[PDB]
Amino acid sequence: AGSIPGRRS
Amino acid sequence: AGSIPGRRS
Amino acid sequence: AMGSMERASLIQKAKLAEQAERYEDMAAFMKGAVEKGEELSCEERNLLSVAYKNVVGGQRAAWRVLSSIEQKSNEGPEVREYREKVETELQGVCDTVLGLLDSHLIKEAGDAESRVFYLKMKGDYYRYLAEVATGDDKKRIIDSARSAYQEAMDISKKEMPPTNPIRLGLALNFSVFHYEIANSPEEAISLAKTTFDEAMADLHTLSEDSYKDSTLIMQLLRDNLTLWT
Amino acid sequence: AMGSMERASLIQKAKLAEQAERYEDMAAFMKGAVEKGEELSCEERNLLSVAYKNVVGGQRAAWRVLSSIEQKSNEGPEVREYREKVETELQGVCDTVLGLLDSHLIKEAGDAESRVFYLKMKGDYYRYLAEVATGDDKKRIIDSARSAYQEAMDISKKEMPPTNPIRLGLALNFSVFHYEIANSPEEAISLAKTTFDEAMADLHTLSEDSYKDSTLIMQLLRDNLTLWT
Ligand SMILES: *Cc1ccc(S(=O)(=O)Nc2ccn(C)n2)cc1
Ligand SMILES: *Cc1ccc(S(=O)(=O)Nc2ccn(C)n2)cc1
Ligand SMILES: [Cl-]
Ligand SMILES: [Cl-]
Ligand SMILES: [Cl-]
Ligand SMILES: [Cl-]
Repeated sequence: AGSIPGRRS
Repeated sequence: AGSIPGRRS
Repeated sequence: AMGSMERASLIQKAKLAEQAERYEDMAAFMKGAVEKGEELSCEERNLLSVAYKNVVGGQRAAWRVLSSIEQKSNEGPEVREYREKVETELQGVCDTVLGLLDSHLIKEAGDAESRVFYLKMKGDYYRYLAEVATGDDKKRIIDSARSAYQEAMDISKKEMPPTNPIRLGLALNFSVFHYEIANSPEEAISLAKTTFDEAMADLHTLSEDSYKDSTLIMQLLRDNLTLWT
Repeated sequence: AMGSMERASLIQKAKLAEQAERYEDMAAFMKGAVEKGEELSCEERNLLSVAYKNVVGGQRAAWRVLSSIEQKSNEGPEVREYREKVETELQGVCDTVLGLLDSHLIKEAGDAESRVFYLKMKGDYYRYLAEVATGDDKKRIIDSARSAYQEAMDISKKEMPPTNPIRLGLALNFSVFHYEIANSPEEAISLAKTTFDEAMADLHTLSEDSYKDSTLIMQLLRDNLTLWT
C-alpha cells in the first residue's frame, strides 16, 4: 500500500 | 569514464 | 536553528539541496526557515514536507530491513542494538517535525490550504511513530495520528473541492493509516473508493493542468484499491 | 572512535548498515574497527572501502550538481556558499580515510594483497581531493595521488597475476586518474589497453568463478576505451 510519495518538489 | 563502482560488498 | 542565516537564503539553499539530493541538509535549512517565525508559503510548505519525507523515508526503509533481520534471528545483541539506534534516530526526526508543527506552524495556519497541509503532516509523522511503536503508548500514538487526520479531513471536506490534490493526498494517507496501522481495512477501502468517485465526478471542472494533478493522485488511490480488493 | 564497542560488533554492525543502505553508519563502524589497531582481513578491507566509497560518492555527486549550478550563475553568495559547505565536508571525509591509511593501515600491510589495496585507496582519495582542488596545492595533491597509484602498480606488477581483481581495479582507476585529473589521455588509453590485453592472455589459468571476477572488471576497462577512442 502506497502513501503519497511526496519526495520530489 | 568510470572508475570501479566499488559500492557493493 | 541556523539563526544567523537569512530566511531567504535558507529557502534558496533548501532548493539547492533538493537538486543535489542532500535531503538532510534540505531539512535542516527548512527547519531554520520555519524557526524564523513567519508563516510559510505554498511552495515553502512543500519544501519542508519534501525534505522531511525523504529523510524519514530513508530511516523507515532502513528500520524495516533491520526489523526483518531481527525477526529472523528470533525464530548476540547487535541486530537489536542497531535497529534500536536507527529507530531512536527516526523517532527524533518525527519529534522534530511534530515540534515544528506545534511551535507554531499549525496555530498560525488560518487558511484551509495551510491548515489541512500541516494537519496531514501531523497525522503522517504520528503514523511513522506508530509504525515502530510497541509499548504502553502505541495506542495513544495511533489516536494522535487518527485525530490529526480526522481534523484535516473535516476541514478539507468543508473547504476544498473533491479534486484538490492536498485533499486527495490526505485521504490517500488516511486510508493507508486505516489499512496499515488501525487494522481497519474496510474503512481504508471505503475511504479510498468514496474519495476516488467524488474526485472523478468533479474532474469536469478542471483545467488541463489541474486535471493532471488530480488524476495522478487518483491513480494512487486506485493502485491501493487494486492491492486491497 | 566507537572505543567502547567490541571489534567484532563493529564489523557485524557495518555489515548490517550495508544491508540497510546506511553508508555513513557503515563508515563510522569501520572507522571504529580500524582504530582498534589490528590489521584488517580481506573481507574487512572491502567493508571499509565500500563504506567510504559510498559516502564520498554521494558527496561527489552533490558537489558536481552544485558546481554546475555555480558555473552557470557566473556566465547572491548562496550557491557558492553551499558548494563550499559540501566541498568542505567531502574534503573532511577524504582526510579521514587518508588518516586511517596513514595511521596505521599502510605501514602494517606486508602482504601484496593488503598493501596494494590500501595504496589504491590512498590514490583514490587524493584523486577525490584533486577533483575539487583549485589552489596552491592542486599540483601537490595530484602528485600525491600519482605517487600512491604508482607504488601500488609497481607492487601489483611484481606480486600479483595480471587477472587479479585488485590489480585490475587499480589499473582502471589509475587510468581514470590519467584521463580525468592528469590531462594525460594517451597514458590513460595505453594503460587500459595493456591492462586488458595482459589479463585476456591470463584468463585461461582461472576457474569459472575467478574468470567471472576478472572479466567483469575487464569490461569496465573496455567501456572506458570505447568512450576514449
Ligand atoms: C500530501 C500532499 C502533498 C503534496 C501534494 S502535490 O502538490 O499535489 N504533489 C504530488 C502529487 C502527487 N504526488 C506523488 N506528489 C499532494 C498531497
Ligand atoms: C579496487 C577494487 C576493489 C574491489 C574489487 S573486487 O573484489 O573484485 N569487487 C568488484 C569487482 C568489480 N566491481 C565493480 N567490484 C576490485 C577492485
Ligand atoms: Cl548500534
Ligand atoms: Cl495566519
Ligand atoms: Cl551553506
Ligand atoms: Cl602486517
